[PDB]
Amino acid sequence: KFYIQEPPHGSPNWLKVGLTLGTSVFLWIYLIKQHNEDVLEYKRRNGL
Amino acid sequence: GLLKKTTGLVGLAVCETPHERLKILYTKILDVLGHIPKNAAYRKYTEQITNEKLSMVKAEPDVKKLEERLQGGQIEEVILQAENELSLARKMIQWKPWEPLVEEPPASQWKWPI
Amino acid sequence: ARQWQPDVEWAEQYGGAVMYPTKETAHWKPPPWNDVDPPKDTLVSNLTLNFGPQHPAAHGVLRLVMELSG
Amino acid sequence: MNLMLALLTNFTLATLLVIIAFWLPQLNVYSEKTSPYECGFDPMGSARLPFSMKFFLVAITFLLFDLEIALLLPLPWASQTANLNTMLTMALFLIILLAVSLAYEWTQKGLEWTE
Amino acid sequence: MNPIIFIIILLTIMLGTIIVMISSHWLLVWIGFEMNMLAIIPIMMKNHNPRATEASTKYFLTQSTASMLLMMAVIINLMFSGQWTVMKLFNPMASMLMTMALAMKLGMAPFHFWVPEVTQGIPLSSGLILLTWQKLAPMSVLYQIFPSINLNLILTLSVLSILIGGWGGLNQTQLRKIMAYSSIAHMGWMTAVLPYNPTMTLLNLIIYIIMTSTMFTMFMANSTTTTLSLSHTWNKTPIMTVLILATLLSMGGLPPLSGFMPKWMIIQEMTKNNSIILPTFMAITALLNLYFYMRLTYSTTLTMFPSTNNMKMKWQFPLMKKMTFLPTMVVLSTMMLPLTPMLSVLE
Amino acid sequence: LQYGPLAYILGEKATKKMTEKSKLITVDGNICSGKSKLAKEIAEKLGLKHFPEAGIHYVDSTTGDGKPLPVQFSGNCSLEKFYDDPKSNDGNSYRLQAWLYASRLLQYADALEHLLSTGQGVVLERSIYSDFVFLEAMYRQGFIRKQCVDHYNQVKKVTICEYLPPHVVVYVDVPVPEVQSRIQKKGNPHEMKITSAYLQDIENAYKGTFLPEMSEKCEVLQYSAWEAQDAEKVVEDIEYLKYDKGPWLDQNDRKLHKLRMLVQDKLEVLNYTSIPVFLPEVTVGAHQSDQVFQEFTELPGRKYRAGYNEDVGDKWIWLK
Ligand SMILES: CCCCCCCCCCCCCCCCCC(=O)OC[C@H](COP(=O)(O)OCCN)OC(=O)CCCCCCCCCCCCCCCCC
Ligand SMILES: CCCCCCCCCCCCO[C@@H]1O[C@H](CO)[C@@H](O[C@H]2O[C@H](CO)[C@@H](O)[C@H](O)[C@H]2O)[C@H](O)[C@H]1O
Ligand SMILES: CCCCCCCCCCCCO[C@@H]1O[C@H](CO)[C@@H](O[C@H]2O[C@H](CO)[C@@H](O)[C@H](O)[C@H]2O)[C@H](O)[C@H]1O
Ligand SMILES: Nc1nc2c(ncn2[C@@H]2O[C@H](COP(=O)(O)OP(=O)(O)OP(=O)(O)O)[C@@H](O)[C@H]2O)c(=O)[nH]1
Ligand SMILES: [Mg+2]
Repeated sequence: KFYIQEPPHGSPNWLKVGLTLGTSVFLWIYLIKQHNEDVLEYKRRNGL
Repeated sequence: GLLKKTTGLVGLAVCETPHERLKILYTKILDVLGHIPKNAAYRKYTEQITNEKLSMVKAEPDVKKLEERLQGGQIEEVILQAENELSLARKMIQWKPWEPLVEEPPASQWKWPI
Repeated sequence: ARQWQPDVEWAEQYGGAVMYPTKETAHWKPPPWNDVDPPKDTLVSNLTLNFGPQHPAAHGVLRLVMELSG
Repeated sequence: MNLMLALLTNFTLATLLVIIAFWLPQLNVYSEKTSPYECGFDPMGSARLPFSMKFFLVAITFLLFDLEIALLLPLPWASQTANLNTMLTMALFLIILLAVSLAYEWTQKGLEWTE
Repeated sequence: MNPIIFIIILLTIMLGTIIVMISSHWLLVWIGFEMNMLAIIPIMMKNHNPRATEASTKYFLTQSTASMLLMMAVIINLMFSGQWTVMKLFNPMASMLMTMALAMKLGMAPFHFWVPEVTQGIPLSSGLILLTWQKLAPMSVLYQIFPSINLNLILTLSVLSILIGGWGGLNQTQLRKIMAYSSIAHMGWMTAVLPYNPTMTLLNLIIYIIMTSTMFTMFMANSTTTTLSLSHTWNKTPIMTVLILATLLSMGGLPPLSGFMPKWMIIQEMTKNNSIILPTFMAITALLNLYFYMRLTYSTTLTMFPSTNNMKMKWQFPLMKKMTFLPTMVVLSTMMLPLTPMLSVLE
Repeated sequence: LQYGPLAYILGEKATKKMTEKSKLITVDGNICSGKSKLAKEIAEKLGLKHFPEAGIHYVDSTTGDGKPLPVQFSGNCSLEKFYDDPKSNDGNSYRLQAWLYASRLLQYADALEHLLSTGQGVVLERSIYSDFVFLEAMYRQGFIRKQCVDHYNQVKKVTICEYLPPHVVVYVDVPVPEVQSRIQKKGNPHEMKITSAYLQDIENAYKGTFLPEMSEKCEVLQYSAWEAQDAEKVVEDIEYLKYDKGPWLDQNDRKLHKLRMLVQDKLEVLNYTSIPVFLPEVTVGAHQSDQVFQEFTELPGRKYRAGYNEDVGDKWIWLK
């Protein structure tokens, strides 16, 4: 139950949580712009 | 009085709190002497000289003045002697030299010249 | 009848030094639990030297028997 | 040739002196005379017994330091290079790393002899 | 060992491997090998007990001898070619000496005797470095000189490694000796396909490293080094036993697990070269590896061996080992067969 | 920042926190010798952390809600059952002794962690170093087999090597006839069945094996019953000690970093308490083991790692 020693993970580590969410979001943006700019290069090069 | 830097004797460290250390050791000696019979000359003599040394420690708060009164060298030498006396008192309980002479010597054991 | 599970006799099949005993491995023991073998009981021997009597630093008649390590 | 002649003469003279030393003097050989010396009393054990080295760690470090000189001895020739910018950087780099290795062993008590 | 010293030494081990892999000059390749051996011995000796001392000495003697033969090959190559470039060797005697030198460095049979003993004598973390990272540098050199390697010599080592690795594992109860013999067997597959398609040597190497890294990481997690010590895992961490089972079956090459891929791809390459008898022999002999993987799954996951009373005290404490990358490696160790065509990236 | 190599690299080194009040004191003596009362006084006067002697439920107090767990989660080892039938067939005698040693080993690690992490000294009542006295008395009385004694030595041989002995060993030396009297006054019915031979085996183990060994590497203080009465006298002796021997003088930062890395990971500490040596006394089969283990995880706040149990009020689990 209520712990005699406070757990190491009793409270969220808000710094990791902020970074972890920021990394996931950052990569998704980078992947979408990267993908969207690969299509235009592919379309431009092949006459599309 | 400012604390010493050296006792002058090699291997004898300077004591930071001599008054308290002496009171502890003199009290312990008096405690150990309580287990020796009241009639033993070791108890009566050691208690007497112990109580005189303890009375000095309680009445002279200056280490320089106290050393002059105790006449036992540097106050760290006095602490060492107190420790030696306490060691002796415990040994004397086992030995019990207040008992009567264990054995007379032969007739002429100490006669000189022959 | 409840499901059989390995007992001590079964488990000890896997606790030896080897799975298949042979005469050449009869003297093998399992290694130490924590990988530490006992230090040797062997005593390292110190060099014993006569320092004097016939020696400039012995005053001519001191036989100083020294045990040296280096 | 000259060098080989010079070396042969040097060690030929030394050998001749040893030969003379061994065959000129009158000899009187017996067991007590040739027994091992140890201040008048018999040796206690063999002189071939192990003799502990207290400076063993310095001795190994000497092997590594003793090869720094081979890398540094070409420096007088390297100073004649056109590319002095690269030289001086690399020469100073080697000596500093040698100095750092010495400092590390020093600060970690590697130069203290074992008791 | 000061933590900073451990990192610098650990970075030097990687540096030597990287120097071998990026070097175009035989001298720098040899230097990279020496740098690697210099930095790994202190990791082997980390715990300073007689067994670790024995392992480090046996390792040093083996690796030093290989370096001598390797450098001898380089100088012979220099005599008969006047150049130092890392590539095919111009003298068949130089090819034999280098091939044997690399075989000792890998621990291939019959130069295998040191692998079981060194692995058993050192901690699990050190054994992980020895059986995974230390394979990269010698394999990368073999990947460049293979056009001049004698076919009979390289295939002879591969066949012997698979047999000796397979038979050696059957008698082991220590997990570090099981991983050593398993490593010897897997090295045989890598070099067997080397003359035909070097890409499948890289594929087998990577997949072997992922699966070996996972097994060592799970052994470290529960601090188990024997078959019986591992048999208690079910009573503390049930999940771990299931991961050990899946990883072990994958190491045995059972479809549809990732470990089947390198064996599958290597058989394809060998048959394309009308090599039928050898892949058939290899695949069957690898059943020896599966047999002593299946024993471990029996004592670990599919049955329950007896425990001890003191085990109850461990129920109250959580695992605190890092277990770095373990969730990712085990997924890669098991669920990659659907992605097999991705092997073309190695081309 | 959980302690590790990085925290050490950043300046969390033991030498920065120790003093001359950072000592590890152990109080020893036979049964009913006044250990626990003396131990509390020493800690109060010196400002040290007091550790009540480790019992069957010591590990319980350091985890969960701190309450004792049902005895099935300890193998049903029973101290009272040991005193009533010391020769029971189910191996209670050694199962208790093996469990108690592992409890002391866990406590010793917890004490060392507190000493190294905070620099505050601690006081213990017995320890892994003196637990063997009951092992010796049990065997000499025929309460355990010779096989059990060898098992105990194996576990101790691979566990006690990784630690440092206490700075100071206090020993309250009470004669056996006095203990037999004090046990009567105490009122514990089971404890009153202790025989004199057993107590004389504990005294013999102590005075003959423990104290000589501790003398060679620890400051050993011994006291009578009457001296032990006044903890002020005992504290005075401790405060004027020399500390000129033992391995604590040879410790440096990197060595204590390695020690701290061990004692903070409790599973690593307890690793060899469960070596697969199948004694009948301590062995348990899968069906019993599996059944109790499933019960253990059903206990409140025990199914998940501490901080991840909703049934005991832990929150933000989807962000942890
Ligand atoms: C899709 C393409 C890829 C195709 C390849 C195949 C994909 C599968 C690869 C699997 C990869 C490994 C991951 C497996 C996850 C297993 C999860 C599981 O079985 O439950 C764990 C359970 C834990 O038990 P519990 O105590 O309740 O919880 C503690 C953990 N919090 O554990 C237990 O309690 C069980 C203990 C008894 C052991 C039972 C052993 C027999 C059943 C094992 C089933 C899994 C077999 C995996 C082997 C590969 C199968 C293909
Ligand atoms: C832990 C690693 C430690 C690494 C430490 C490395 C220390 C190296 C310090 C720099 C040493 C050389 O420093 C550099 O020397 C060359 C001379 O050779 C100088 O160069 C100067 O002289 C050269 C020729 O002599 C001219 O061509 C050039 O026009 C002029 O700039 C540079 O102005 C100076 O910056
Ligand atoms: C680029 C070349 C020139 C640069 C100099 C390179 C060499 C530097 C040598 C190391 C200097 C610092 O490292 C050295 O560490 C030891 C720790 O044992 C220090 O302290 C020690 O040194 C001296 C002599 O041994 C002892 O009297 C002292 O008791 C001890 O504490 C030294 O005072 C310090 O000099
Ligand atoms: N078999 C066994 N019994 C133990 C052990 N430690 C304690 N006990 C028993 O647990 C009870 C309490 O131990 P003690 O502290 O020595 O007895 P006590 O009444 O508290 O006497 P004090 O020293 O004054 O505290 C006693 O019955 C001991 O015999 C042990 O390691 N093994
Ligand atoms: Mg008590």
